[PDB]
Amino acid sequence: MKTGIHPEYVDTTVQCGCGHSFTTRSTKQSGTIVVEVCSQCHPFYTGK
Amino acid sequence: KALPRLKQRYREEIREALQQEFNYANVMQIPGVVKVVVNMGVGDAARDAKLINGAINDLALITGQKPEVRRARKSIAQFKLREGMPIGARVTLRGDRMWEFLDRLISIALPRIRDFRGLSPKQFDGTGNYTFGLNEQSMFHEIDVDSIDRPRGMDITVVTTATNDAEGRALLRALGFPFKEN
Amino acid sequence: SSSRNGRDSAAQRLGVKRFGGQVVKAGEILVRQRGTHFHPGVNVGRGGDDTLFALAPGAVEFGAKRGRKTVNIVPVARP
Amino acid sequence: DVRPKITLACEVCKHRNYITKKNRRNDPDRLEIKKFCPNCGTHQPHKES
Amino acid sequence: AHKPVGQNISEVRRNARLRRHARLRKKVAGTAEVPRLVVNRSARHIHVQLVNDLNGTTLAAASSIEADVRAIDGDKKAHSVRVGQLIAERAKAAGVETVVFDRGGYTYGGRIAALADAAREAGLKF
Amino acid sequence: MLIPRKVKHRKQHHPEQRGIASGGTSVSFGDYGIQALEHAYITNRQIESARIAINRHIKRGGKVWINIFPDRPLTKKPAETRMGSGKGSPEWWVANVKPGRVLFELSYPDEKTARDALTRAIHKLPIKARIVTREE
RNA sequence: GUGUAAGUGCACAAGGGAGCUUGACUGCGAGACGGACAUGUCGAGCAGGGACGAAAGUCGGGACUAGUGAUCCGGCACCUCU
Repeated sequence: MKTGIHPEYVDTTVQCGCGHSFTTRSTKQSGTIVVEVCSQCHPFYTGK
Repeated sequence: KALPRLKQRYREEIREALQQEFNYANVMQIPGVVKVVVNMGVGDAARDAKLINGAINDLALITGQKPEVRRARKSIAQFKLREGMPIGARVTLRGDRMWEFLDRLISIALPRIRDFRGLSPKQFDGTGNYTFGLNEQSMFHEIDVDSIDRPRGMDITVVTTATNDAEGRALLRALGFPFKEN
Repeated sequence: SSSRNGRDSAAQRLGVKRFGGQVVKAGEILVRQRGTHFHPGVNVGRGGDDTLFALAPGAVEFGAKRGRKTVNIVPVARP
Repeated sequence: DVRPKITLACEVCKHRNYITKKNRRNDPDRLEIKKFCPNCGTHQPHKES
Repeated sequence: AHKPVGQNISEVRRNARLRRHARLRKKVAGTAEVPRLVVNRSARHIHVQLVNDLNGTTLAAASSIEADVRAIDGDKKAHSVRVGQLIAERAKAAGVETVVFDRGGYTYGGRIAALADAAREAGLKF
Repeated sequence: MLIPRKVKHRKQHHPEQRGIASGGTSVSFGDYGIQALEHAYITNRQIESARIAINRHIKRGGKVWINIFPDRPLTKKPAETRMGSGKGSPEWWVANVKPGRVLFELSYPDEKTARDALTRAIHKLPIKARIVTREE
C-alpha cells in the first residue's frame, strides 16, 4: 500500500431513507454518507 | 479485529450454500472471488490528452487507489492513435478493498443507475468470471455532479475461482447480484 | 537498356579456423562467425563480433549442449 | 550539422582531453560528463568547449 | 468431476523460480576450490549445499531440518543465522575457505540475507 | 493460358533437365493419363492447345485434370541486340517435365474415345509420351 | 520484436520494463585471423583511476557485419625536447 499516491480512505456509514444502516469505508471526506434509495428501497431488488 | 460484512457473509452463509448444492468432493474447491478490476477506455485521447487527467481522478475517488495509466501498445492510423500514448486507466482490487467496493456497488450504487433494470446473466466469460460496462460516472456518490464535465463510463469485471458458468452464476446471484432472469 | 545491379562487398573469410583435434595456444581464434552459430564452451571466450578464441592452451573439441553447438578446449596433458 | 564533433575539457586543469559527438538539436546545452583526467590522475568533471 | 482451468499459483511460482534460477546459473558455477553455495528456501525451513559442478557432487550441506536449528528459540531469521554458521564450520572441516553464492533465484534479502552474512562473518570469504 | 498470379523472383536460372520424376508418377484423379518420356520445357501455350484438343474430342461428358502448372519463367533479350547489358525480360512460362511425370488425366465412360482424345493431346506436346491407365 | 538493407543469431533472451551511472577511460597487451604491400579485425590479462552489484563478477560504446579518405601542407591545446 503505497504511502501518499492514494486517495485518503475514510471510514464511513451508509444511512438510507428506509432507516437501513451500513458500515464501510469510502473516499467521502465527510466521513458519513446519506442515500435516498438503497437495495432495500429499490423496487427492483424487492421484485417491484 | 475487523471484518467486512460481505466477506463475513461469504465465509459463513455463502460458502456452505455453494457446498451443499454443488456437493464438492473437497473443501478447497469452493469458489471464491479473486479480484475485481475496473478499466475505462477513453479512445478520444488520440486527439486531446486532457480527458485522461479527468479520467484518472474519477476512478481514484471511486475505488481508493490511483489508476495505472495504460499506454497504447499499438499504432492505429484510423483512430489517429500512436504508440505509447495514454488511452485507458485500470484499477485492480485485492484483499478487503474488493468487498467494500463490491458491497457499496451492490447495495447503494447499482440501485442508483438511471432507470435501473438489472444485468443479463449471460454476461459471463465461459470460464466463470463476469463482465459488464456502464455509461456514466456521475452515478457514484463520491463524485460530485457539479464537478463532472462529461459522462465517462467505466467497466467492472469480477474474477472468481469458479470453472463453469453455473458455479459462477451461483456465486454472484447468491452474493446479491440483481441478475435478469431470461 | 542497362543493368542496375552488380554491386558486391568483399568476402569476409569467416569459417572455422581451427578444427577439432588441433593443439591451440592461448588466444588463438577458433571460429570466425557472424552470429552465434557456434557457442562458447569451456576455456573458449567470445569476442566482440562473436569471434571465438581460446583462453587456455589445449586441444579443440566440438560438442553440443541443450541442442546448441558448442566449442570446448580439453586440457591436453603435459609430457 | 545535427551531430557536430565536440571536445571535452577537464574542469580543474582545463586540458582538452576527449572528443565525441552529440546532437546539438537534442542537447543544445553544454555537456556535463565525468571522465578520467590523465594528468590529474583522478576522475574530474569534463566540460565541452 | 472437477477440471481446473487455469495455472495454479503454486506451479506458477515453482516454474518462475526455476526460470529465474537458470538465468542466475549462467555466470555462477562451482569448483573443487570455489564450490557454489546453492540456497533453497521454503515456508518452514531453508537448505544450503556446497556443489562442485565439475562433476556435480556436493561437499557439505546444512538445513533447518536438523533439530539443533529447530530448537533455536528465535525466529526464521534466527534459524537462518544458525544454519549459516553450521555450513561454514562444515566447509572449513572440508578444507574450503572461499565460495560463490547461488542465491537460488530468491531476491537477496530477509532470510537469505541473514544466511549470507552469518556465513560471511564465520570465515567464508565471499 | 495458365500463368502464376505472382512469383517471388521473375528472372531465374534455366531449370535443369537431369534425372527422372520422383513424385507424381502415377495417375491419381482420372482413369487415364499421359506419361512423359523425354525432358522438355512444356510451355504455357502447349498446355492450352493440348487441353483444348481433349475437350473437342470428348465433347460434353468427362473431366480433365492438368497436373502440370507452368510457373517457371523464361527470358529472352530484345531482338537485334548485341550480347551484354543485363538479363532479358521474362517472355514465356514453362513447367519442367521429366520422364515418368504424368501430365494430363482424363475420365470418360468408354475407353476407345478416351484413348483417341488423349492421343490428339500427345501430338501437341514436344515430348514423346505414352498413355497410361490407373490399374497395375 | 530486435534504430536502419540482407544474412547469421536471439524465447536461457541479444526482445519488453525499472534503479544507479558515464568503461562512448588512461598506459599497455601474450596469442592469433586476413593478407602482394598499404590498410582491416579479435584479444584473455596487468597497472591507475572509476560505474553497477551483497558477492562472484561485468564494463576500453551499440546482437554482429556498412555509416568512410593514405601521404604531403597547414590550424589549435599541452610537454621536463631543440
